[PDB]
Amino acid sequence: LHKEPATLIKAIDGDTVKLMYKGQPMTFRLLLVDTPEFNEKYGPEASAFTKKMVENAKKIEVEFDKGQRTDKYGRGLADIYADGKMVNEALVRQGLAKVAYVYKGNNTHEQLLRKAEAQAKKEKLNIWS
Ligand SMILES: Cc1cn([C@H]2C[C@H](OP(=O)(O)O)[C@@H](COP(=O)(O)O)O2)c(=O)[nH]c1=O
Ligand SMILES: [Ca+2]
Repeated sequence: LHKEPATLIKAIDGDTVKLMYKGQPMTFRLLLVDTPEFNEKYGPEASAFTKKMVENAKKIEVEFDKGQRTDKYGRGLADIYADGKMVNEALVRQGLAKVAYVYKGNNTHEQLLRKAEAQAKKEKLNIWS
């Protein structure tokens, strides 16, 4: 899998970010995770966590997986990195997202994310408390 360059346009919520990718604005939905909606418990924390992570980054990178690249809403589906750190993983490690929406073809980092979710669960972090 390849890391491609992109630049923050705007933080959206826990698992969606607007980025400029190949010179075009686009909404990215984070692969393999599900954060609570802003209106739900831990929703504001997950939005704040992703925000701080994408806004503090010197470098944002987008990585597509081996299946579908855009969903039925036209959102890009990707792993997002912030100065080398995967946002998808970091959210699950902190108990602010569940592993979810696992479809074959687009699950390269599945095991990694489950592994984070187990430690979060062990620590009773956030969603698991
Ligand atoms: C993460 C992800 C979501 N989706 C779609 C399925 C869901 O459809 P429905 O909207 O029909 O339920 C929706 C969930 O996104 P959200 O969690 O952002 O709402 O996005 C994909 O198709 N592939 C993906 O990899
Ligand atoms: Ca969500």
